[PDB]
Amino acid sequence: TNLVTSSFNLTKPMKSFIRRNGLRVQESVTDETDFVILGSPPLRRTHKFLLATSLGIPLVSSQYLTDCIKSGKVLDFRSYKYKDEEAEAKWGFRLDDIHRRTCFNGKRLYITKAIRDSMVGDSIHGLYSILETSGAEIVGDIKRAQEKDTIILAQPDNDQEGRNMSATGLNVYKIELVALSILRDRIDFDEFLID
Amino acid sequence: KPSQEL
Repeated sequence: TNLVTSSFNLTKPMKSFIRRNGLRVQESVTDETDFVILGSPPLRRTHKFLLATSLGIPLVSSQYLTDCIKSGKVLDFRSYKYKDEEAEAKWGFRLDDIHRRTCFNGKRLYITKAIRDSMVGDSIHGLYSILETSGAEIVGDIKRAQEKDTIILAQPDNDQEGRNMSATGLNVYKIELVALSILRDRIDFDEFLID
Repeated sequence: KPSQEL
């Protein structure tokens, strides 16, 4: 059984239990991941969380591992499904909606230069990773993006490519489209339209 | 360093 941790630091005893009970920690979420252990609420909307959600992988409370240790056995992770009603109301989604997302399957997306430059580090890496794992293709250049079959993600202000596309008649959208769409398994385009 | 949120 394969697991990933997000916003949670594993202790040495936890790693010992894992080593001995035929569990394995992974560096990244993949289609072979069985569940993701999340740090205590409030839920943090990390790359790993969004990948797990996109791929239909259950989210599990950290308490699971401690309780496993206390019982000596691998408990059922299902007793420990992650719960956070506040996040559910805040972002408008269900944690019990555990299934592979299809909303980005076959979609073409373009992320403006402003976004690519202005998210140095993990943020944009998680963006590209989530999109391609979710079945989307990133178009090769802004010219190809200037088509109605492409979702253009831009910054609402201070985005020259964004404004230039708007001035063609093309709609451009805020980056949040990606995360919330994954959470909802639906793209609510109007919510994220920049104008 | 902390896992970034999107």
